[PDB]
Amino acid sequence: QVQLQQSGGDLVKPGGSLKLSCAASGFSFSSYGMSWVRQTPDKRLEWVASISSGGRHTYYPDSVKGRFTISRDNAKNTLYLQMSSLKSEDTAMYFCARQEGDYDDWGQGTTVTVSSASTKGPSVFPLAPCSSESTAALGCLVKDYFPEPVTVSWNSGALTSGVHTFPAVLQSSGLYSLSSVVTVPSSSLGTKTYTCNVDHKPSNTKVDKRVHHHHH
Amino acid sequence: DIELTQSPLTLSVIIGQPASISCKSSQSLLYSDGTTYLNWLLQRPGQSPKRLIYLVSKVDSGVPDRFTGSGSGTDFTLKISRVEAEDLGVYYCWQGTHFPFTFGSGTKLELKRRTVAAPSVFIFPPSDEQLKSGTASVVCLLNNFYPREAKVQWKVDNALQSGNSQESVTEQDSKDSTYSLSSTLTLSKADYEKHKVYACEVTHQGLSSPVTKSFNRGEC
Repeated sequence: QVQLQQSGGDLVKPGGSLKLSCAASGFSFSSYGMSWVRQTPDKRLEWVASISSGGRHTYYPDSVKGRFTISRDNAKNTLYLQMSSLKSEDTAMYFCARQEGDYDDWGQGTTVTVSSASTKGPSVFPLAPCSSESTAALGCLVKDYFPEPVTVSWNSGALTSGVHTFPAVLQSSGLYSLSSVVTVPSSSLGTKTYTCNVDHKPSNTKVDKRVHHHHH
Repeated sequence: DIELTQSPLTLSVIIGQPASISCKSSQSLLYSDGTTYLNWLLQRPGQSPKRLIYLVSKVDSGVPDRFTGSGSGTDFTLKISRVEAEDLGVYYCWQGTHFPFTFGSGTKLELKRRTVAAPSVFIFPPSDEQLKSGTASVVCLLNNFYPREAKVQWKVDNALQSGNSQESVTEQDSKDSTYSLSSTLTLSKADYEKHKVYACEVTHQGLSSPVTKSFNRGEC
């Protein structure tokens, strides 16, 4: 199973530097060119860098030339992107991809946010109604974090049906907030428990919150 | 640089109907080697891009025959004979032949339903944990509705609220082509304790009349 596991998202000041890593497994790493592709906040895709299988040839668009360096460790099966003199335009989700140009496999992505603001970890709050009785709803409010992203799962990934995790909103404070909810038949409330798993890697925050069926 | 332009930018298709996505290149993209190198990506919501077609017409293994790629010269086309649930997401074309490698801006495919789906409406009071920190967030949830257009109005003691709430909408659900929406009303704890009735009023084509969900801060 081809696998490209990338480093966590991170905040960098303008002009700052950062090194991203992508650990590959499940294929002959030393036989493939590798690439970095980024997705900007407007969801456009932009090629960032490519490297030949052995590392002799590196390729860059003019927008990053002299600032970014792509490298690879064929013993560790790891791909790197050293970023420097970072600009606000560099804010994006950076994907590690197999092949130089014909991207057959993609990593999960690393969010890089270039800004002067400081990191803030989220507060996680339960969402539960005060009380049709067919469907019931429980949730988690993930409030006031920076930068993006947070990831949310339920019951350590065992629960996927009925889960709605909303896109984050930017509050007037400059902090992000997001909610995730589960909608279940009311009969399920009797015997099942519902726990939201929240991860904010930029602040090293991991929280599991069991949400109770009634408000206190 | 080779510019790739896609059309349409937003694609709404009734389930089962064909759909076509166009990708136009500023220059031709036939190199030497007599090879294509125009590719198509699908990015499903919250997922990594997955290649569907890497040349003009070569379909990646595991992709149904409904997806076909065609074209040559400056204009390229991706066709889905029958649009199914798993086809929703953003489609990108790109060329990996010549530096710099370039992508199209992306085409969002959304599913169109023949019948409406009404939202299930829930309201959530602020948690005691949050109230201790000096803020109160009230959440209104509209679950599994269609069309996307919906009006959410917050009322606090019958006063219409403006400027103190934010909405988020999930991407279209694969299973039934419905949306879900979250609206969060954010108040200070001091302000929250000064009022009694918190209500979310929803207008939607799936509702015969506007539905109001409410709670009383004390009576909970």
